[PDB]
Amino acid sequence: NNNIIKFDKARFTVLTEHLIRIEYSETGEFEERMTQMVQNREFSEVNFDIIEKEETIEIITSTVHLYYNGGEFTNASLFADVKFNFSVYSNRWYFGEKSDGNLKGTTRTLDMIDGECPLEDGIMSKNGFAVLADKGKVLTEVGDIAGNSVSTIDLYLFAYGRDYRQALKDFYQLTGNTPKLPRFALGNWWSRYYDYSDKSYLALMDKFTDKKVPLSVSVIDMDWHKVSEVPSRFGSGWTGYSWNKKLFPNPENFIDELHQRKLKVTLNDHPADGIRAFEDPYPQVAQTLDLNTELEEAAKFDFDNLKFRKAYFEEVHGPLEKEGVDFWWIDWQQGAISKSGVDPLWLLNHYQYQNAQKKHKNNIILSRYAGPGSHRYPLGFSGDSVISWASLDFQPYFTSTASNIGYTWWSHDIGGHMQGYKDAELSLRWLQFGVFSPINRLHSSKSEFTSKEPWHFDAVIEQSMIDFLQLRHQLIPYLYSANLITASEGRALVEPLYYEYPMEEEAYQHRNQYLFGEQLMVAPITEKMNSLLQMGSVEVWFPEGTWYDFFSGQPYDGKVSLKVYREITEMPVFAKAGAIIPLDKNPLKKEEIPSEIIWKIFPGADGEYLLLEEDNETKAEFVNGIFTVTSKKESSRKHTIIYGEHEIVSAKRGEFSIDLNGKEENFDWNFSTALFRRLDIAEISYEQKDEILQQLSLIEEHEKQVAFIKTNENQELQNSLFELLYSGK
Amino acid sequence: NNNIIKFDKARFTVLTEHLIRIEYSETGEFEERMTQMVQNREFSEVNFDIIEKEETIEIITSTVHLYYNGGEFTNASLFADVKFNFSVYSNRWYFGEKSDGNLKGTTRTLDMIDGECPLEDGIMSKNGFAVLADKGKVLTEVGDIAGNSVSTIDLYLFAYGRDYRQALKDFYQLTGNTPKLPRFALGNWWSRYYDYSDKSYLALMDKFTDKKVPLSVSVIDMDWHKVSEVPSRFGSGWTGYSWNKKLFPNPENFIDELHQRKLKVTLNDHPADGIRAFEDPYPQVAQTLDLNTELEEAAKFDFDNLKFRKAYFEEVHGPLEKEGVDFWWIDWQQGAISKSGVDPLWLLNHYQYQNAQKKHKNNIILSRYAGPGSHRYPLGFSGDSVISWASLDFQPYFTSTASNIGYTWWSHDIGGHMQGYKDAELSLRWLQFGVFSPINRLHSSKSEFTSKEPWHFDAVIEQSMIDFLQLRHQLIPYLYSANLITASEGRALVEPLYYEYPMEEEAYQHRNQYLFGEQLMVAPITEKMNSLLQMGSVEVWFPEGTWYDFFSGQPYDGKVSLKVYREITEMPVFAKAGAIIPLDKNPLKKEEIPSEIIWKIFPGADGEYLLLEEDNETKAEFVNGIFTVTSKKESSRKHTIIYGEHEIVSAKRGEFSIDLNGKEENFDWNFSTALFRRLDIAEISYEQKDEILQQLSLIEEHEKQVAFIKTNENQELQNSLFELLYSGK
Ligand SMILES: OC[C@H]1O[C@H](O)[C@H](O)[C@@H](O)[C@@H]1O
Ligand SMILES: OC[C@H]1O[C@H](O)[C@H](O)[C@@H](O)[C@@H]1O
Repeated sequence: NNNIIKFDKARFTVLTEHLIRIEYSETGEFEERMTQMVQNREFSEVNFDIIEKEETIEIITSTVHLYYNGGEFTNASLFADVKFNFSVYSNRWYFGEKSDGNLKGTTRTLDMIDGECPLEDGIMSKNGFAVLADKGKVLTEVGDIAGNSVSTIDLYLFAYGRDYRQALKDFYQLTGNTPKLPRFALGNWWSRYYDYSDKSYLALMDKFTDKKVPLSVSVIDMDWHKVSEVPSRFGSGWTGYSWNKKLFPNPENFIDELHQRKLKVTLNDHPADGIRAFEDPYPQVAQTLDLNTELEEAAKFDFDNLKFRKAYFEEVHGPLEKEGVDFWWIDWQQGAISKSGVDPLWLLNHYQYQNAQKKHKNNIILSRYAGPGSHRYPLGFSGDSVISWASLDFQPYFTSTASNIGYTWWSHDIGGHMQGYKDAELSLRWLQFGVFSPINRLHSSKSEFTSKEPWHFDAVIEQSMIDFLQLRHQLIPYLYSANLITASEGRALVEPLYYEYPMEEEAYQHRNQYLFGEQLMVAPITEKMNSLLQMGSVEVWFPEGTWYDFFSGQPYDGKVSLKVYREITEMPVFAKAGAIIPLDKNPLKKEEIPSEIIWKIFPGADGEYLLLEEDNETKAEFVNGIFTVTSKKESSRKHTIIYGEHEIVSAKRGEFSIDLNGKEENFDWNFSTALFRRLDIAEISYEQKDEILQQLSLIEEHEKQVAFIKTNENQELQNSLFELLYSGK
Repeated sequence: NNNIIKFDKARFTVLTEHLIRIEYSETGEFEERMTQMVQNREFSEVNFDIIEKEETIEIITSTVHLYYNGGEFTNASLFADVKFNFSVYSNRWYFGEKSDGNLKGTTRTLDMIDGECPLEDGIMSKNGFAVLADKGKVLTEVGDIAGNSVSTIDLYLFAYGRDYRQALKDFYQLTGNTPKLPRFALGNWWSRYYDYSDKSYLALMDKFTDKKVPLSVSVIDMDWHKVSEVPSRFGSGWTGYSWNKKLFPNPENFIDELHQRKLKVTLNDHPADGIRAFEDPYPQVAQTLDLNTELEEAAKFDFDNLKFRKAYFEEVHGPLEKEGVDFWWIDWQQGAISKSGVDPLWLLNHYQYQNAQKKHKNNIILSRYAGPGSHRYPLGFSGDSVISWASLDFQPYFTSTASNIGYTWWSHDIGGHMQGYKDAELSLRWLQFGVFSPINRLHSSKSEFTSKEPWHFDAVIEQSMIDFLQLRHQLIPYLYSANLITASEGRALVEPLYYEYPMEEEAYQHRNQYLFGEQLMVAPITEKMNSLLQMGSVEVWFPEGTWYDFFSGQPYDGKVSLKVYREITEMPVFAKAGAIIPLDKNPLKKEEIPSEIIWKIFPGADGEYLLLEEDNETKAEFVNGIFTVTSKKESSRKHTIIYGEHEIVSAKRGEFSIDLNGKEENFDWNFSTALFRRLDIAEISYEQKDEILQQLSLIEEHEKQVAFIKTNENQELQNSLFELLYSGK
């Protein structure tokens, strides 16, 4: 109320020093109701100043001057100067105009996208301000669409400068926090647009077990329902709510079998053709909606209609949930048209997410992005990406940049959805990224040739995919703790580099590089390997400090930008001196919570990690070479400790503390072994290999080893040898 | 009043046989006030005819039929047929529609343009008509913005056919003539976006003197004011009105020192962030504008506001003008937004140009183009061109085409502003064009690497730049006389070829070729030299008549299109038989008016030149080999005469006449010397050089010399040798 100012037909609410709501009302009434985007305008009071005259008003905070000259909002009447110097003359917002500096957000979908597509703006800007227009409908108390806002213009001016994390936290306070995911969502999902039988699906699930690949989720795509069995007078088989009985003669029994294998089960739902007269639930729906059954009147999709939504959840989904379906894959691609003006995809995500909470605690959906605030309905489903290096090269940037509009749970089809071209190396690189993405869901097109099964590929590719898929389940504790941090504290699992390093120009120059939780920095390789090196590469920016390759221990002295090379089976993931990462020791075990945690410690500095769980909190501290583990509640959990290289403690129960000062701090990784391996795999001349090995062995001074490699005629081989010299310096 | 016709809600004013004002008024009131564009609708009466019926009206002049069918102006209701056959079916104007043939005009700026950008239409068309919409606000008697015209549509139909010069003269009568420039504007300007001190700036000015480079103007860019010293709470240091005291501890003394060196002084003004609380004039401005100083209320830029404009001119510029600032570089790039709907750049140019007349007679500004009529506020400042061959290749066309909307004083950054790439040959070619452009202002970016100082470059490039910079000061008499002709007679200094040769197709095919005053035709080279020839080239159209290279005397028989080759140190500039060009003999002397004029005469025909000056008129006549000089008033001025090659008279005082009939008419230039030089510099085989020299020396018949060069395997060498044979024919 002191944070509220009316002037002419406008209303201004100073929510934080850095966040102002700006409204216009012809009627003099302004909007207090929630909207599709905004769930909460309750914020603690803040200091600001006002200069009010007859004709004009200026609102002044620590970061912004907002001016209003009266009348209708125009670029001339409503504008703001930030109190920052990030630019020479892009420090002014004008109503209705775009400025430079927006770091972007996300978009609905990657359907049919081969590589890059345009993104919407987010709330983050290098120049320190962004405007988020609220164009949505108002809600009722219980979250039904109520109609048009009486605030016919309703904007949020963000003026956080480059405090991106606080901008995002306050956005979550305005639009509501992301809910907690359930632990099962963070495991591997299996999916394929393939007409499995109950028998061939269970045989595939048992082959995953036999192949030592853990799964959390069993997706059944659209061939679960009638497709070619649909008479053409009704249109296509794309939408379906009736089991194909040939393939699934006893659905509940099939779902019981997946449940006995400790899998959660989801079905594809294409809702757009509604419930037509051939469907199994049609007689019930027709009775509830008073349809003309002798004229075979369809229950057309209509999520604006309360009776339709009830029949959809109770009489269409209800019978399938009773057969054991755990959650819904909402797969909408049929446009944004409704008589209400609300995007049907928005109505589906909002209502289905709420309905999912009835059957299961912290339940999810799987659906496309439905605009600002739709993070309240995880998980994101990016859809029909084209299978290409260009698509993979876009995806890490896409994923990290989405955190800028608070949409932090994108599930991409890992390996790409459709079209494009076969390349087992592309499939393996894509799975490496997926394992270090918010969700790891293997999925593919209707092709006989696009299965993401590891054993589709040669023995090298298969073993590497199996190792990465196991690593995903090892990461579930770290992922689930970051998930609770997203839900409780408004911090993204995947952050662009500029969230941690806002003032470092290099944090804006590595689009595909990101922080993954608080302990790991990932630089996926998204380019086909150089056949002369038998290695792929990516330019990595190393922030100030000592960094270790998470897998090898190879060290890097920051701050530096350095091209790094990896075999197709290895991924650039880095941890700082002092990093502590927990890993499940038993990733193949079907355990609700890990019976055994490996604490992986990176030497050379202090650190700590807080492991949040369903029913506990465990703190791991590393302070002057003393490692301590405590928990809120006690348990039988057995702790394993790995300090750099060496397993120090194995399966020790309860709370404890152990001194690692005089333990071996150094990893195995050495310049000589790594040099030999890189030269050995290279498809270069044996004379060159022999000369490089002899000269780098005989030349003692680091500066002369570098001078030697600088004479090499292969420019990319120079860069690979320079990486090793830089790490071995 | 007889030249005025009302019909339905329309008003038509026949201003010339070739110019009709077309107005629409809902209210039946039509607009008599001046607008931002139009200063004068007083024109002498002309004959025309009217066919008026109940429903329709036709106005008939010597060149156009204008029809109006009544009602609202639409493409169907308002249209015109020209009485010309320049096209088969583009001879009709339709209201609101574009036709072919417009020869274009100019645009606001070359900021961030690498090469070509789109231009606005001008008033010139190959098909003989153009419409100039007046969309501006009305003015008061004294030239303040009065608001919206009551003529809610106000157009000028030009139907001059290809009498382009008369179209432009009548446009100047409608919109007001260009003012006279002061003589100092036509000299060399020094500018660099560089943080000079008072000491390093004067040392640079004294280095120009020592290097024999004359300057008229000393520009001080934005580092004159506080930049990094501005607290970030106020935004950037881009706008500033406070001297940086480290660099300029005594500003008035520094400006007195430039004034003692006979330089005019301008400062960069970035007006867009107005006068903020840290500035030195802020306490005065705050008092005048009743600002809240304890809340550090900014005097935001507002040129719609009379009190703001007064405080800006009196309390912000005023104290700097008293320190000695001669005129203002208005450097606006922050958009076209104002509550009035008037472009802030327009308000700045109109008001600053008027305010500049208080301190100095015929004073100037330096600012971007602000639309039709803004020629009333010279000089044009094109801004942040990209440093490239593509940008230089665009600039002569840009400059000549601007005359088509009467904007004849463009000042380009000579050598290009920013980004792009280093090439000393590009810098030298750019300076050659600049010397033959309306204004010769050297300027460059904030780079340590972009200085336009001649001694930045090697000895060859340096000497050539020094020779061109001296030539600019030799040209000041010719430039200042053309300036008075622009102001008094509405003729551009720089004309496209089609102004003189409207019916010659070739005058439309040499975009970069132009007339420079009445005596010189310029074809700048704007392409990197061919390294095999060690020469650059340009295709020149030579109109009917005998033409001489202005520098060498090399002759050309028109009419012909011919590729001409020059070393990087030489520029294609041509004069007709009979041409008389005055040159200052003492370009390095700091003389208000030249004490000594060289009259350079090209033989083979009669001619004359009228030298207009501040306080005199001198006529030079060349009639059957008799050269006479007379003046309105007498003086001590000493005249030197150069007839072709030879200095005939040296430093002869007062009026006189001398017979040159039996003086040597022929220049030195000869085929043999020129051939030897071209072969000698070429990076071709010595066997080829030897064979070409021997064959062209031994073959006597011109047609067989041409047949010989036609067999040469080097196509561009053929063209170079053909130029020499054509000149030596
Ligand atoms: O259900 C069949 C297919 O439908 C749509 O194209 C989905 O976006 C895709 O994920 C799915 O495999
Ligand atoms: O004042 C610094 C710079 O500002 C703008 O970019 C001007 O257009 C340029 O001419 C100047 O050097």
